[PDB]
Amino acid sequence: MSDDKPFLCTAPGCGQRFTNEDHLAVHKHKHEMTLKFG
Repeated sequence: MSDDKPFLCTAPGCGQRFTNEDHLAVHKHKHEMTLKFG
């Protein structure tokens, strides 16, 4: 699109990129909530 808006994840070393914020959400959620599954 005209404004693809590259969603750059704010994570150390990882900093992945996605097409939507949806994928960034789940991606960041697990990074931040490292306590998940524990």
